[PDB]
Amino acid sequence: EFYHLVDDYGRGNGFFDKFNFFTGDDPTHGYVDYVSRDVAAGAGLIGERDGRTYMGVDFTNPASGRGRRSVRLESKNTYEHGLIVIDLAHMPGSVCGTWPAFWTLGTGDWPYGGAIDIIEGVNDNTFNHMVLHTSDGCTIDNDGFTGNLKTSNCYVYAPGQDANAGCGIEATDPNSYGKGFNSIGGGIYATEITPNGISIWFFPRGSEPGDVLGDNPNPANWDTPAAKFAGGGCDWEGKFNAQRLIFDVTFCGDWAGNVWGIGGCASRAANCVDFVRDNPSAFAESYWLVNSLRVYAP
Repeated sequence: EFYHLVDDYGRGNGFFDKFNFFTGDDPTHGYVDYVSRDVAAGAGLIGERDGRTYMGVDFTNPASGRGRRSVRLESKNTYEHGLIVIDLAHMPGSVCGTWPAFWTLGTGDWPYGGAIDIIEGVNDNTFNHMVLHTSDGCTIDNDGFTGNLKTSNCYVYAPGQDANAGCGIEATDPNSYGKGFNSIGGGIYATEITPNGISIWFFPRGSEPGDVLGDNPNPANWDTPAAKFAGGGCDWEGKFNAQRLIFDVTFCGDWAGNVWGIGGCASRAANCVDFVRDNPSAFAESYWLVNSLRVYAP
């Protein structure tokens, strides 16, 4: 009557089979070494934990080569419109030097297909950042959400663009990300993509609507979203094409590495790379633990 399931991603190997593992150099120039599925499994970076799907980074070995070992999974299936609901028992922590992201990326050359960052942050961030990335000609309005809008222009390369490289809204619940989020047993992030805009809701563990995990979720009746990206300043239908789901954790790089020295992690090491290379144990909390990932369509 409102939305129907188009994909339940399951768990474990069945879940992994639905993604391609990216092993190229990090597009955001981080100190990371994205490894293949076989290598990741051999290093304990992916697996199943009591029925939940685990995706993490190397928190054992001093790093070498391209950087600290991690994985970047990109879905084989793509969606032009729909509702993506992820129930997470855990997400990468608020760890200095890290830059985790659960997001979507359109087809074609970046940023022409658009991109939607659902869960994202850097270093010791407390609040989740929800950010879109588009080509020029896409700005957002100020209403319909509970978060704090930080940037209004989604064009990645706009004139005085923020380090978030897009139009971002910051959550106001400190349990929306990292440490706080893990401390409460996680929660659910629901993202709706329509021809008129994108909305993202965050439900801390136990507060989610009774229909968000079922077979007919209906966002029209949910409380105000944490972020809403809409308005006449953007062609929402044309700026985003078929999106693939992505899980990753990179380190340092364009955002985390560039703001390292001016933030709360500055005293940990002269620069981000030194820290990530020499302190493997610092990254134990940098993992995703999925209860369920389901995509729906109207």
